[PDB]
Order: sequence, then C-alpha cells, then structure tokens
Amino acid sequence: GIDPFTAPGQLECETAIAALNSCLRDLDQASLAAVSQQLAPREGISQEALHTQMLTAVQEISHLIEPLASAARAEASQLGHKVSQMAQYFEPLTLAAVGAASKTLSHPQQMALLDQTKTLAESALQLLYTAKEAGGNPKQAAHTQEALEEAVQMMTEAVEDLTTTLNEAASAAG
Repeated sequence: GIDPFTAPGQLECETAIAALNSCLRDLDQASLAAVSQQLAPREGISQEALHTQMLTAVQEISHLIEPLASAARAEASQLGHKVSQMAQYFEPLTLAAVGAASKTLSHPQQMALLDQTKTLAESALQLLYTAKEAGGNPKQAAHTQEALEEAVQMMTEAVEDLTTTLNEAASAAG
C-alpha cells in the first residue's frame, strides 16, 4: 500500500491487489484440488444460490468497472472508492466459484465458471495493477493508458463469459 506516483488511489489499488492476488491463488488451487477430489463441497451455499451469488456480484462488478476505468485515469479521490467495491465482490466470487468447483458434478460448467471467475479475477488484477499506475495521473502512465483500456475491456469480456456459465448453471448445474 505505497504511493510511488502522486495521487490517492495508488494506496487503495495496491492494498486491493494484495487481496485480489490472494483470491487468484485460492481459485487456482481450487481448480487443482477439485480436479483431484481434494476440494470440499463449497463453503456455505446451495447450487442455485451459487448462480444467484456469483451473477449478482458480477453484474455489480461490471457496473463499477466502467466508473473505475474513468476514475483510474483521472478521478484519483474517486478511484479508491471504485477499488473498494471491485475487490469486495471478487471475494464471494472466489468462494462461490470454488464452491461450484467441488459441488457441481453436473457438467464442465463446474470447471468453466471456476476458471472464468479466475480469469475475471486476473482481469481485475490487471485492472487494479494498471489503475495503481495511472490512478489520477495520466502523465506517469502514458502507456498505462493503453493497458488500462485493455484491462477494463478484459473484465467486461469475462463478465459476460462467467455470467453465461452461471445463468445456464441454473439447469446446467442444478
């Protein structure tokens, strides 16, 4: 949580990066454990509720992704607020995805949303990474301007992607 740049948000992004990085490892180990029956069935949720929890989070993530993109490039004092929101939704997503991983023995939908959550988490990680650089400061982030764009679009891509598996998982995993 250090500011090597010159703005608010640099802190929030790096602190969230630490948390988001942790969920990446959790998800990555989930896919490894679930593929070897080394994972326990969810944390504390049912099958259709997974579709509920994950989808509800993803939507609100995407909801904040756009305002965060705007914030990361300029809104320094606002960026931190977006980061707080983005990071918090990814936690249940991780939990829920790891849940679906070990719990869903229906179809590849299990591994699909497990991986997609991780993909979206990596998308958000790349997002928080670029947001930490550019946060409120377009100057020391000239090339970061480009990557911040790739990241924001990377999220919305994985957003639709995970959402597909989740929404179908109603009958595809239920």
